[PDB]
Amino acid sequence: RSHSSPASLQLGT
Amino acid sequence: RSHSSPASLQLGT
Amino acid sequence: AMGSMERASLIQKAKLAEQAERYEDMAAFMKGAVEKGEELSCEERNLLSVAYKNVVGGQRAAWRVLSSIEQKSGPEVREYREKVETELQGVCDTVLGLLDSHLIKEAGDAESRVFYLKMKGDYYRYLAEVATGDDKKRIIDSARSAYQEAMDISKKEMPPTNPIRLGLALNFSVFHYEIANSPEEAISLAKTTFDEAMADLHTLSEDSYKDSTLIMQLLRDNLTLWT
Amino acid sequence: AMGSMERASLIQKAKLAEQAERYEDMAAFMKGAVEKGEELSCEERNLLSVAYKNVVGGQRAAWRVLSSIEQKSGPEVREYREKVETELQGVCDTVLGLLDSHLIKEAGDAESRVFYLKMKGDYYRYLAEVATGDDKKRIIDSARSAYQEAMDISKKEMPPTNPIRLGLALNFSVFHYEIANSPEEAISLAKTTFDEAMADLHTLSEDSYKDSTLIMQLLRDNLTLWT
Ligand SMILES: N=C(N)c1cc(-c2ccccc2)c(N)s1
Ligand SMILES: N=C(N)c1cc(-c2ccccc2)c(N)s1
Ligand SMILES: [Cl-]
Ligand SMILES: [Cl-]
Ligand SMILES: [Cl-]
Ligand SMILES: [Cl-]
Ligand SMILES: [Mg+2]
Ligand SMILES: [Mg+2]
Ligand SMILES: [Mg+2]
Ligand SMILES: [Mg+2]
Repeated sequence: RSHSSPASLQLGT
Repeated sequence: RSHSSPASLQLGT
Repeated sequence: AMGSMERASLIQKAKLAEQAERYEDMAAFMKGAVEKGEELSCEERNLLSVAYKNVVGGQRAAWRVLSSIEQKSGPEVREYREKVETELQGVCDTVLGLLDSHLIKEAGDAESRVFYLKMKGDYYRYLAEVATGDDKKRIIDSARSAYQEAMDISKKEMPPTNPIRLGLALNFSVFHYEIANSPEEAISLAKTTFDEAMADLHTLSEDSYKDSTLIMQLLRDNLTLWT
Repeated sequence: AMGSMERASLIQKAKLAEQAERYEDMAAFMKGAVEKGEELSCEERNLLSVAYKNVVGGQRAAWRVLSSIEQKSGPEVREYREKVETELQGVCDTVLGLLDSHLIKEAGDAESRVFYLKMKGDYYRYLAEVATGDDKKRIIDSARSAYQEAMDISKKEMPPTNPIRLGLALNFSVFHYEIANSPEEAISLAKTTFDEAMADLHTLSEDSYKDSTLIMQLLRDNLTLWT
């Protein structure tokens, strides 16, 4: 039910 | 692009 | 892998795998059930078809994405497209092998025999989608032969609203349009199938009417795409 | 299986598998890339995380469906729940083994080390979701230890808007709420993380602002669920 992070945290380096 | 049948064709026997 | 599991336990696990959207596990359970050697009930034939259609569906979608990238273009896209294609061919070969050993030969009632011959046509059709050249010609004729045998039995033994007869006609029309380069045959079959079903809906209960009209709507959606 | 394939070819195939939504194939390619023994770039760490998160995500969803059916209730539901659970534990063990051999020990920069320690916490957290009794206590402490080490490095080495620092804090808060029975610690960490990020957004470019605010919105969505 809680949201965790996506696998990729940001678009770039 | 064309639609084919679902895997199950009807609910029962 | 499934030879030690009870038939009824394989069927129950297939239903659990369906609920969990574990279609590879569902297909392995149903393969094990078929390999017990007994005929399949209606519900069991539905489980077998759902399982394998979902497995090959993921493969078909992945193959289309990879083939598109390959057509747009080192060896890696072709190698990976080939890996997915080989796995897809192996799933189709497995289903065809179950039908040949020995589901079709033991299927005498029209509902079982037509369903299995339709499945034979469908899995040769999925092979034809990824086939090239002369291999493609023989695979296309294998699909066509299975669909035609199913059609001939369905028209003799089933009313024109029967969902199996409708789903067969709907997939044979796809074959004509998408595989055999016969769009006119596809349109004619879809139109005739739709109209003959329309004229027999008056014989059906509310629930049977819903089963038949759902497949009829797919025929209409294709005629809208094709015309 | 991947020892004969070039590192660059494994990375390219991982990207193709992602496009095809072939996450099991993507994870096998990325495991093979890690096993070449070189450190991973930012993009490669993202590919590894995407691949395994999608594989374990399907397992986690299937396990929840089966555990619900088992709780509602022959041995078949428990046996099949156990089969899925064992496969899920094996995926988590594989990821943890990659991190231990030898991604973490070779990761000296904060962005790599924090990302890998966060992943360690996350995969012990997925093990904790299916663990019982005393096994669960040790697995919970392993998750907690990895998250805490990551947190300590992130607060020393990264600004409060850094997406890796935010995603770590967001998963550590999930751990507290869902695994450790510490909802107050979960809420406090989410609130402090959100507020400290808010105060540093003024330093960011338009594109960096979008990266940071996307993770901040997950913190807020959890605080809305939890309060
Ligand atoms: N699990 C499924 N996806 C289906 C099961 C049945 C069924 C057929 C006859 C009797 C009982 C159930 C379908 N029509 S689809
Ligand atoms: N394939 C993906 N899902 C991602 C790739 C990258 C990336 C990171 C740095 C440089 C180039 C790409 C992501 N942030 S997600
Ligand atoms: Cl490959
Ligand atoms: Cl045939
Ligand atoms: Cl099982
Ligand atoms: Cl640790
Ligand atoms: Mg028995
Ligand atoms: Mg129907
Ligand atoms: Mg090399
Ligand atoms: Mg982001």
